[PDB]
Amino acid sequence: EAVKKWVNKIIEENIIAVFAKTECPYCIKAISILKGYNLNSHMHVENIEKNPDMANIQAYLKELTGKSSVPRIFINKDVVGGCDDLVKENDEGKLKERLQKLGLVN
Ligand SMILES: [Cl-]
Ligand SMILES: [Cl-]
Repeated sequence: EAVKKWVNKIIEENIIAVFAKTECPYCIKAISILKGYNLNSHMHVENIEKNPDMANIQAYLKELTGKSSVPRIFINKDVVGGCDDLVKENDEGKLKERLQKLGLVN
């Protein structure tokens, strides 16, 4: 229960929620893309490797999204997925439309 509540709070309190780990190039790329849309004020990045319950967090992220790998990316509680998913949404215009609907970009 405790791990799930903790993960939920991160996703609920932050419009943009990224679960990451230490020295993870696709985490860094995803976060940089997101920071490039000036989202920092509504972004939270959680390093789940520096955590005693990493495996439990990963298992719950898999229950929520289908994958246990990081990065895992949520926007307004909606599952974006990983960095590749973000790149697809970014290149095809879905990401900006997401952010426009949230008032995060003009
Ligand atoms: Cl996914
Ligand atoms: Cl994926």
